[PDB]
Amino acid sequence: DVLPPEADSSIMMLTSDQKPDVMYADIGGMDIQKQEVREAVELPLTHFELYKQIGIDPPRGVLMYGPPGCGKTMLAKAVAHHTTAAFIRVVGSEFVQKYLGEGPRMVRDVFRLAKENAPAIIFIDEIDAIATKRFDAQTGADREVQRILLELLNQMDGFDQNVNVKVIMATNRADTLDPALLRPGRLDRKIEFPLPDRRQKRLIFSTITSKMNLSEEVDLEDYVARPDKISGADINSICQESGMLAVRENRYIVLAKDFEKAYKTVIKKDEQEHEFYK
Amino acid sequence: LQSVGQIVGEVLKQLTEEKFIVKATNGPRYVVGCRRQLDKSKLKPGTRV
Amino acid sequence: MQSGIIHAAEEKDWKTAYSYFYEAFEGYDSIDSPKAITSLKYMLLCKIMLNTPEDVQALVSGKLALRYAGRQTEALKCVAQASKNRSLADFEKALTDYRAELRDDPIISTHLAKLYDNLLEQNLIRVIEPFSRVQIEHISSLIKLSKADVERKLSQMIL
Amino acid sequence: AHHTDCTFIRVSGSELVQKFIGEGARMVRELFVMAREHAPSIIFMDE
Amino acid sequence: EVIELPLTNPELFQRVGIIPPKGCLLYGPPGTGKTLLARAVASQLDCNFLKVVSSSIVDKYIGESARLIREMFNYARDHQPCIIFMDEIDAIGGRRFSEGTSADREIQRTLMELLNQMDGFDTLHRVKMIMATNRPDTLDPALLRPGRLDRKIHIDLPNEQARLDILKIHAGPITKHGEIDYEAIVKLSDGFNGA
Amino acid sequence: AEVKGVCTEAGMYALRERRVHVTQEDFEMAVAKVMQKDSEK
Amino acid sequence: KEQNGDVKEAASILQELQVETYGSMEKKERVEFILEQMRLCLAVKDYIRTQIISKKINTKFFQEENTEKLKLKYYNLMIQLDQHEGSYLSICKHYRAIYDTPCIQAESEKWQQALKSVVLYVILAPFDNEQSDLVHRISGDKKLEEIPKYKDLLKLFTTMELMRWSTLVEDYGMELRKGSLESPATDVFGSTEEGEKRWKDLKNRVVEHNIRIMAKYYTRITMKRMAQLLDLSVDESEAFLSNLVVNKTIFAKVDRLAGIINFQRPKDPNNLLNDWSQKLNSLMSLVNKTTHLIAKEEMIHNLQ
Ligand SMILES: Nc1ncnc2c1ncn2[C@@H]1O[C@H](COP(=O)(O)OP(=O)(O)OP(=O)(O)O)[C@@H](O)[C@H]1O
Ligand SMILES: Nc1ncnc2c1ncn2[C@@H]1O[C@H](COP(=O)(O)OP(=O)(O)OP(=O)(O)O)[C@@H](O)[C@H]1O
Repeated sequence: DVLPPEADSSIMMLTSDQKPDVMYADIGGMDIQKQEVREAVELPLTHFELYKQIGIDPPRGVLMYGPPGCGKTMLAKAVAHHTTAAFIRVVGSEFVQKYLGEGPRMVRDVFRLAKENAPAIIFIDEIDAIATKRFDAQTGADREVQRILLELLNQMDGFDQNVNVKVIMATNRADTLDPALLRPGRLDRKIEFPLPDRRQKRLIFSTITSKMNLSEEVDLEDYVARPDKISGADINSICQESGMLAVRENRYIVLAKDFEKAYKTVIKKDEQEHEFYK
Repeated sequence: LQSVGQIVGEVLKQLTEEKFIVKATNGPRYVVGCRRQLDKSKLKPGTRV
Repeated sequence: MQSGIIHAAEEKDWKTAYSYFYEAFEGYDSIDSPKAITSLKYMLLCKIMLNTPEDVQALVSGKLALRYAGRQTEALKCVAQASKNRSLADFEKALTDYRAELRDDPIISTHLAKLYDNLLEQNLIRVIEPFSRVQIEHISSLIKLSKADVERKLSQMIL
Repeated sequence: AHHTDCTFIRVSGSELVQKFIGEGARMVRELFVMAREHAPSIIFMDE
Repeated sequence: EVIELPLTNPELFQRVGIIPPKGCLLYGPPGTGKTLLARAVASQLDCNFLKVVSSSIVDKYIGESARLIREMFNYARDHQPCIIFMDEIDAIGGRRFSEGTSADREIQRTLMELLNQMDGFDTLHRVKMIMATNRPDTLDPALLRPGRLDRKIHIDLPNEQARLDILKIHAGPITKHGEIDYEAIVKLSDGFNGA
Repeated sequence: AEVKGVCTEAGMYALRERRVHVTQEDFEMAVAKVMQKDSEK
Repeated sequence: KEQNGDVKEAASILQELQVETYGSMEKKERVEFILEQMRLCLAVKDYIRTQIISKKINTKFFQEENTEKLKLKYYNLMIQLDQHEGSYLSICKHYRAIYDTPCIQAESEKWQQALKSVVLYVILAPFDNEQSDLVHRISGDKKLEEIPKYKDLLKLFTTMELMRWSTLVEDYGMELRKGSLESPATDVFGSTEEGEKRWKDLKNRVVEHNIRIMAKYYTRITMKRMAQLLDLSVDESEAFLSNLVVNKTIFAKVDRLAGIINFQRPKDPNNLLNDWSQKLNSLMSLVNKTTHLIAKEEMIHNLQ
């Protein structure tokens, strides 16, 4: 007897309690990557007729990478919260299991569910857990992972270019990625997540500080000029522990006298380069 | 003599109220039904049996 | 702003103009008011004429738009109200009342034309809705227009 | 290679393709025992 | 401030409108009061405390380390007040590798998956991660990230008054005639451990 | 190599103004942006 | 309160009112300081901000065990604010809510006239299905015979029919100008501007009642006839039908050339054949079987 398709890896996403409720206004001043991710998955999943009538072969899959904590997860959170069609995700390590050959089932059933369900979007992260460079086909432990790579790479190609399934790829270290995995036909679009420096820095400041007190005079543009390449994630940490400092002194409004010691608490990278060498 | 009912699995999806799909903790999945007093609505996808 | 103005001549799309005026708002926000107010009146202006009944009042309700509640905002909101209510006499009265602040646009031809006849045709579809057959003098009295112009407009509206 | 009706082959030295050549295939010359099975063939690889 | 106050008094945080910190880590010279805190903090509730050596997790099987830490986090979500603890995380930490050996594959896999399990598509609520290692010079910046691990706490070699108080604590079970200048031992002590 | 990138990105420009036909200014805008990318590094 | 309050003092209050709401709820002081600025912002003649910050005190209930002197005495500003616009059903439900404390404080002087007011301007709201649910709710309570004219108010309840406005005016001039309590008449018709707004509202009510009764029991009808039943001119009649058909409340085709209109819908042959089919099946199957089996019961009852 034949059966309707089924996957257990990522059931679906019940989506009523699974929405991350992250707004596009929540992410701070990253108009660029939001623009080409709307161009990448949002518009083609709906206006597929436009892409066929212009004939610019819309991308099967787009990979995102970069330094850690540049917002690579919250972009996925926001597009999953704001999508109209179906979406699915799985942590990118569950394709290894206790027994033999479960992983090929774990990828084939989720691809089959993506095909069956809707014009959906599948999210895969940490490809370095599943995509390495070399292999030792004598451990047995490795044999499963070049296998599961084998099957994912094959079941990429089982699309008719008409199904509106979009895969979004996340990783931290792009060095381990095999070039044929990013070969055109599989991942024809790649985007890096650069560390914001000045243009976005006051923007992410403003977005994270819109929910704070900042009573009358707490300056921010004196902090945007400070060098040494502050990342994106740690601004959240700065505001968070500044609030911790404010609540330790039993004060319900954060003052400007908190932020300088708050800033010197976190970064702490002093010089690491002797000045005569400069 | 009748406490041999020993093997443990996990349910996958509801086919009908009497047709179910389960996965053994050893290997292959299976098609399995239930007795008529097990609260078949309570057997959500995601529980051990 | 220049792109939104220039491509609002062939009358193809104003959503492009709407996006241009939006990014003009967050450009000019809190730094350049004399471009901000005229960009706001342009954005509401281009939005209303493509049949956005309540979107004028909804979009002006935002705080960034609440802070700019000048005479242009009342002009556009009463224009939108008359549009969604089809009160052409009220539309002309509001046009006369705000004509000092409605002649400020260097583009005038888009508005004294191309919206007047549109409003007239929704007046026709709002007055035909009660009856099935009528005499022409009754509807001419109901809308307070002439005969021959209404006769030819009814000819096109039957064509 | 397509115009000449020759079996286009290229190798990147990856280990995914390694299992398609031999069990360990420690050298590279092993490729020939299958390459000569498609005698109209051409060898290519990148930088 | 992070391990006790939000668990009992979370209201001030939403009064100020920010999430309490997700976890912290400890570092310093070896034997310099970490697990005293950890076996001292462990003597507070004894019901919300799970504590592992970062070495029993690995196993010769295929991927069961990921399975066991998955159900570990599931157990943490089962009882909403829970405090997890991993000490000497270097055994799982490392920096990264470009596949020298083959064991690096699944141990790094376990690492990556632990990262996505601690901040991926989930509100890890009322669960705090306090860490401990001898040397943080061999840790992944992905694990070191302020979004990932919020506050770093250094423990230095004990100061002279700190050494004084420590030896006074270790002067509990002593029998002798008391004519001792503790200051002499304190002054002769320099760079000495907490143990 | 960049020629196909320019033509694809010109079609992308064509798709962001919602038009069924690409215009001659789309190509020059695309090659201008690719030239700016060439200015980077 | 030192400066006796003005626009500026209330604007000064308006910012810090929510601070203790993020601090702590106490069910007696915090609600008082949540409602004092309600009163102040009403005095500023601002309503939008007033109602937004009013959306915090609405959930502040179940406290009525000791908040009797405080609970509904701050409910007068909500009805004032909703009286500023047209929100008739909202304030009717508000008075239905604001009845428990005067019921505890029953003397029929600050007790009965509240009921008189709410049942008086339940009519003032437009026709509506849960409005009919509310008129079912408020009818039947054992105090409504205390109002003597409530039996006359029962006219606009069911068996609608003709509502000749001259008869209503002749019956209600005294209840609008005189009475033992007379207070809702002052609240509704006694004022000049509010009185005239209620007057034209009641005219709108009675004319749409006649529209509804003609919608229920008419196929075709003439303008002279429906005008003389409406006790109003033909032009204003056609205006009312025109502005009530754009609301799609009542389907009609009001044709103004010969003089006759219809109220019915153009009849789909699918619809008519369907109606004949379903009435055929039901009313010659089930009642037929029922009659047969009660005939069996009848012969069972008497001699076999
Ligand atoms: N625009 C932004 N830039 C940086 N951080 C942001 C931004 N918006 C929100 N954040 C928050 O700042 C921290 C940095 O991002 P986060 O920790 O989510 O890393 P990530 O890149 O999303 O994840 P990963 O790097 O593991 O893929 C997080 O708390 C994140 O939610
Ligand atoms: N600040 C201190 N006060 C008192 N005793 C201390 C202190 N620091 C260390 N010790 C002593 O050090 C010994 C080891 O303690 P513990 O097992 O907690 O080590 P740790 O500081 O966590 O470091 P490590 O795990 O690297 O040994 C104990 O006997 C304890 O009394």
